[PDB]
Amino acid sequence: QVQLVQSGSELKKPGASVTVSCKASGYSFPTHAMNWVRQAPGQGLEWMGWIPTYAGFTGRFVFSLDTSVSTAYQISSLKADDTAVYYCARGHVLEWFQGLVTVSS
Amino acid sequence: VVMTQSPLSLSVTPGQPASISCKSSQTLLHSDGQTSFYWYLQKPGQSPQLLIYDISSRFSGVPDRFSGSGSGTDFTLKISRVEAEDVGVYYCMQGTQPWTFGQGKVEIK
Amino acid sequence: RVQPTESIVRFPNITNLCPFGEVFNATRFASVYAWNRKRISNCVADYSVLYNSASFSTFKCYGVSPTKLNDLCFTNVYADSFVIRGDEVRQIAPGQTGKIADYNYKLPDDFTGCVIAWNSNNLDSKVGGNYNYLYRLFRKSNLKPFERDISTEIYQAGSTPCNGVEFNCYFPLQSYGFQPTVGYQPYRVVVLSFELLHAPATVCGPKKSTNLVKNKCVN
Ligand SMILES: *[C@@H]1O[C@H](CO)[C@@H](O)[C@H](O)[C@H]1NC(C)=O
Ligand SMILES: *[C@@H]1O[C@H](CO)[C@@H](O)[C@H](O)[C@H]1NC(C)=O
Repeated sequence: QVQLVQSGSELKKPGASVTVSCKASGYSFPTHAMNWVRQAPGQGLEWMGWIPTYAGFTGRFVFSLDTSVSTAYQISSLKADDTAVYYCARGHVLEWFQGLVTVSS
Repeated sequence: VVMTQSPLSLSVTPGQPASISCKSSQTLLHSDGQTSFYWYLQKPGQSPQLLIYDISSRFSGVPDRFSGSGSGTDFTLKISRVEAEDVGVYYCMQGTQPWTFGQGKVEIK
Repeated sequence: RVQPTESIVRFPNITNLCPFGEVFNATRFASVYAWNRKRISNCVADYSVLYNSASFSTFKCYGVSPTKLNDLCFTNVYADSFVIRGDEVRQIAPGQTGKIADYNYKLPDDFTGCVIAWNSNNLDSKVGGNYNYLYRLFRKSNLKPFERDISTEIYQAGSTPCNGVEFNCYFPLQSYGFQPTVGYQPYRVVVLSFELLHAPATVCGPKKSTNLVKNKCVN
């Protein structure tokens, strides 16, 4: 039930922007309460945002969100914190959570 | 005060119950403006599911083995039994206290 | 007459799961002002699960019996989902006299379906203060079946001269179904409306058995 689907990992050396994605089954609606976290490098999960607002950090992040199966995706530089930092969650049905990013080689 | 938790590591026998407590500064808030308390659980770099606990009531989610003395700012989860290696790290979440915050038991032995 | 010796069970070739749980396991429900009327189509509906759920306090059918349903193919099924207060749970019914059906959700008197509701006071409830669910006090038409009246304005309901600016003409900001406590309990009502073969059908249970012979006395 309402399983979330992610993509493969994104590997980049330069401080280029990156985009990630999340897909799921469903019907259209006015409700928009999907969100994102990061696994911070030596911390637990941390939330960046939910509805298109930001937690206590610089808004270098993008809330590319839509209705139905929200075409959820996003950062401008990736100059910090690359440790699989985009987990998708859907607080609509069963509070399902699932999740990616790296700077290496 | 800061969603800090008891450093339980390996002190659980494979056939025994276990419990983990954490501390908040207050008790009646959530992200949607209602009362809530949340828990997550995993050992490996996999995806934990989110379990909802109220300020006056018990839950079930994907897993069934939950109880817990969420009695005050000191909120305790009761693990009815740890089935040997079926272990994971536990985190507390509060809508108004970083949403997810904590230190994470570790293993069975 | 000649007794049939065989039978034909001919159902549409439907392979989908029929996600009623995306209506029933929702974290958010609409207030009595509006409902989503989610459309369910093209699925192998099984109403056994909803009927026998231990989570429901009521399951009232007006049209198709609760013991049937799986045997009928409908063109569409619609789910009208909203939060209602305990004292009004039965008042959306054809006995539309209690001042909810006529300002808020109105069930048709010829409704073909079933109404589902349950006590849910660990969700949508508060320790105190107001909450997210309001109500409608007047309409002056007493509504049409399935009408969603969401127009909020100062209105001279009391025939008192509230000429734009406000008295008994104010907004129906009732704060229902949560008041830390019947008459303050939320019930998450889901109404399932059914379309009784007005097009090729798309919603029904897991049955099939035929060779389509058409040359035998059959059922
Ligand atoms: C189901 O599929 C068979 C062919 O496999 C077809 O003959 C039948 O008509 C289909 N069901 C309906 C109601 O059309
Ligand atoms: C709602 O979720 C529960 C699992 O918590 C499941 O057993 C139940 O069948 C779901 N309800 C519906 C209508 O599918």
